[PDB]
Amino acid sequence: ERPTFYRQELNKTIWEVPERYQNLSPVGSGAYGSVCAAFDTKTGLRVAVKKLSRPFQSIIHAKRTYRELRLLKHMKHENVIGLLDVFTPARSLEEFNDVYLVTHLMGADLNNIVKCQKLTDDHVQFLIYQILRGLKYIHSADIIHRDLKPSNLAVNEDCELKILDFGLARHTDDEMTGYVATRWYRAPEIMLNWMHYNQTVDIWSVGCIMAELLTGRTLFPGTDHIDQLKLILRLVGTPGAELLKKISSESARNYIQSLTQMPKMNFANVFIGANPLAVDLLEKMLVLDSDKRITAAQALAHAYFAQYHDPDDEPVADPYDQSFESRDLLIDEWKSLTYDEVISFVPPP
Ligand SMILES: CCn1c(=O)c(-c2cc(C(=O)NC3CC3)ccc2C)cc2nnc(-c3c(F)cccc3Cl)n21
Repeated sequence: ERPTFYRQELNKTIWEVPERYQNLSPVGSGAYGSVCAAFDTKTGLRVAVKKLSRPFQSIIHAKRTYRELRLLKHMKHENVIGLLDVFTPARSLEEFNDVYLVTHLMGADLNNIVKCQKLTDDHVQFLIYQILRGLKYIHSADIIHRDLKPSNLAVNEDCELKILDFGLARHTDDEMTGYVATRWYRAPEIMLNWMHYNQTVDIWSVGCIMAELLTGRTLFPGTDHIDQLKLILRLVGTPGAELLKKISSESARNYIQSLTQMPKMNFANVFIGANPLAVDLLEKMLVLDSDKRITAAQALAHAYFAQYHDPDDEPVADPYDQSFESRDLLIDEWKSLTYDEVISFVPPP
């Protein structure tokens, strides 16, 4: 059963959407496409509709279209962005060229709310609790976000939060260059490619966000990769012998050994006037050795979140089958898989 579609010129392309979506209004740019706010008459929600630009122009584009759709289809959690709807105006695979993704529309990102509001300890508690609640779900699906930062955290007027942009990564070298927020939240082991990284990369990012919400200052605003590393090692100390042998890169080790050794600073002296429970948790997130960082599940049970923590209401996901990532296919083959995923989608209740 196919819905009725209507056409409309938005930005500089013709959007063709089911009738249920009304009053479409451009709200900027999303991951690989333009986004319109809309009113979903069927659910009563203000939604975000993303039209993918050129979804199948190359192999890399065709696979990432498939990748984003698979990712969104998998996530069913309050604190994680998920798929309300997905559609194409096409009546067959032969004419199938456009993909539209529909998600919840949270009013703004974390950057926006910090701009307009001065947040209390309770706001911080609630915001970080939701990030960790969502992250536990994401990690339980064996997915690494790897780009957690304020611009990827969608927040509404009620202080409710959803995580965006998980599992895509690959911000270009130039986008990560210099005095840029794109790199400030990144774990040092990923930033300088020290090793095969794990999901505690995201915990480092949470630590950087939490510190910023408490202090009102970027934690590690490096002017480049090396300046940032120096800022990081000043706070958390230089690597010890144990971590050094975990760094698989021989040049990276050689560089680390050249650095003057520094102890970890006293976090209570850095974050003066902060809840001692917040400082304790921050100490456990911002650990240089990624193996020794607190997990999202462990963090949820920390005393800092006592007023929010409910072990019966912190769900996990099914495993996410990522086998397609090692698969090499033609454009038409990625396109066919994407089509199947579009037509097989069953809406949430
Ligand atoms: C326009 C920015 N924005 C979005 O791009 C999305 C969105 C995000 C994703 C997404 O995270 N995809 C990756 C696979 C995880 C997919 C589709 C959409 C429509 C949700 C979303 N919710 N709120 C916003 C939003 C907004 F609408 C205005 C200002 C700031 C923000 Cl964060 N967005």
